[PDB]
Amino acid sequence: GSSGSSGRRERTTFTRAQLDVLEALFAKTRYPDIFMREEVALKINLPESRVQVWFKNRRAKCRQQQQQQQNGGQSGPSSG
Repeated sequence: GSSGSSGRRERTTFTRAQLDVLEALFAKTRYPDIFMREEVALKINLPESRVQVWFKNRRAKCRQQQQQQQNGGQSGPSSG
């Protein structure tokens, strides 16, 4: 039984303004410091969390892009 579940969010997707910055920091340093993260999260008006995430969700792509690296292999069946 839903209990409250109240509250209005701000935004779900990143805005050109937010990206332009986020990327700017990702292009200079993939692993920023607390000071850097705080600044942006405070500038782009976003929660330090979103910042840390975007960085992970974005970088994680390096793998989805047929990362040139031989490791081994594995199967991936489906369920019903």
